[PDB]
Amino acid sequence: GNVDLVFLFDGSMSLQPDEFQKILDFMKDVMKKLSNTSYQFAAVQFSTSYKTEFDFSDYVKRKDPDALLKHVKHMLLLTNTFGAINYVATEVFREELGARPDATKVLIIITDGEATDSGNIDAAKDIIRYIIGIGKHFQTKESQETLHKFASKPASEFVKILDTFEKLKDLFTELQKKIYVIEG
Ligand SMILES: CCOc1ccccc1Sc1ccc(-c2ccnc(N3CCN(C(C)=O)CC3)c2)cc1[N+](=O)[O-]
Repeated sequence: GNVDLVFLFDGSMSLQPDEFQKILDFMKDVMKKLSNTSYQFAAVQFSTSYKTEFDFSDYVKRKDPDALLKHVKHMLLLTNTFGAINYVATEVFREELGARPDATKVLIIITDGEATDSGNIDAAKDIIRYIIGIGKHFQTKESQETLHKFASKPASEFVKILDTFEKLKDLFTELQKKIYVIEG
């Protein structure tokens, strides 16, 4: 069937210009590889607040990944992960914004630090959630574990820990090995 995938990327002040850019290039490569398929995308940047850089309707009309993420401004603030997810589940996955009712909802969270807010993400339970933690802020095992509550289970499947942003390329190569033409 169809798949509606949302990219929820970290825009905190911790992120260096080049690192932020590498997070955007990664998203584009994923989109480019899965173009002309039954996939539709939307990207949301989060820091203290949130902003939908482009929604499903925008993707359908434009398609070009580079153009959809050309006017992104690095927020350089905090990391309110909880509120961001909630925002995605109640303000992004909507028919008014090109979301398809039949589509399988997917969310790919990309962050470089522990959340600075608290709460719960119950509003997104019905969403398949992946999370990538990057950088030295996830040096200890305890810091990495804090991301488990945002991703689906098991953690070994929905939680990826990258020690450097350069490893995003390794992730993209590992991700492609899972691409298949399946009809039945
Ligand atoms: C290759 C393993 O990579 C990771 C491991 C843990 C956390 C994040 C990542 S990156 C990661 C992992 C998976 C996906 C991805 C892309 C398209 N579809 C799916 N599924 C959702 C719908 N499912 C259905 C149809 O039931 C099948 C799988 C997933 C994208 C990323 N990413 O872009 O970033």
